[PDB]
Amino acid sequence: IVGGTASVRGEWPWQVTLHTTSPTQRHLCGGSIIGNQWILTAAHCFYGVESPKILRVYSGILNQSEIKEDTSFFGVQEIIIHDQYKMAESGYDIALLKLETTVNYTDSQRPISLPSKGDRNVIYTDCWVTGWGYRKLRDKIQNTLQKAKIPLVTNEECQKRYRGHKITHKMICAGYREGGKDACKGDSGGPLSCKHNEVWHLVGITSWGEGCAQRERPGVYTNVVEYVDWILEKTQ
Ligand SMILES: O=C(O)Cc1ccc(NC(=O)[C@H](Cc2ccccc2)NC(=O)CCc2cc(Cl)ccc2-n2cnnn2)cc1
Repeated sequence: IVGGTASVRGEWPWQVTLHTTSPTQRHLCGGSIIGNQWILTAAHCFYGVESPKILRVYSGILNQSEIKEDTSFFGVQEIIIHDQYKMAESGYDIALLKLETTVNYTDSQRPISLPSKGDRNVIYTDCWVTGWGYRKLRDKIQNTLQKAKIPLVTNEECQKRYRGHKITHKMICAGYREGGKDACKGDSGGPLSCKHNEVWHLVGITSWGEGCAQRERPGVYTNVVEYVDWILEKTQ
């Protein structure tokens, strides 16, 4: 996250750090807890990933440095990628991880609700991107989960910013006209979380964008409400 501030323990308890262990252990992507055995993440995250056997899901982490040889983690039983996924920029950048066991929800690991049936109308004015990514292009993965408030922009404005890409209704765009705050390298797969009526909804998944927090170039996020039937199909 560029222009972001450190978060506190328990603040974004649906957030996960997904690690690879091949050829060495490191943060791969962010993720959101949506069910006791279910993580929602980005499809492009598994580009180099031979099978679910090398993946670890770490819940309840503020700082990446807490993850020791004995920090418990969740195994991944399955990686379900949307069947129309090709590259992130052309959409369908959505995947589910089935954990090998159920999450017991605590103050440090909770589910985030999907956008509600009946709220397709809603204008979300309180949206936040979280993660452990670079604070600029060319940087490193950050130790403390970061947070940053970012405004949604219309799909019409976003298309005018990316005239070389097809910006469709299954994408949602977020960023400041001036730049400054946005997701960056290492934040993909994580949530764009919006509070509506004091309930937090998983409105987008960090996907792609041109540069990190440049002016007139919003972040592009998988539009979660357009995939709720796909998620429910796969998670029932
Ligand atoms: O190895 C390391 O140093 C740590 C390390 C760990 C993860 C990553 N991740 C990435 O490069 C992934 C795309 C990607 C994910 C997984 C596999 C391949 C590509 N991209 C992102 O996370 C941010 C994408 C992104 C999303 C949004 Cl909404 C806006 C801007 C951007 N960026 C534009 N230029 N850079 N970022 C980078 C470095």
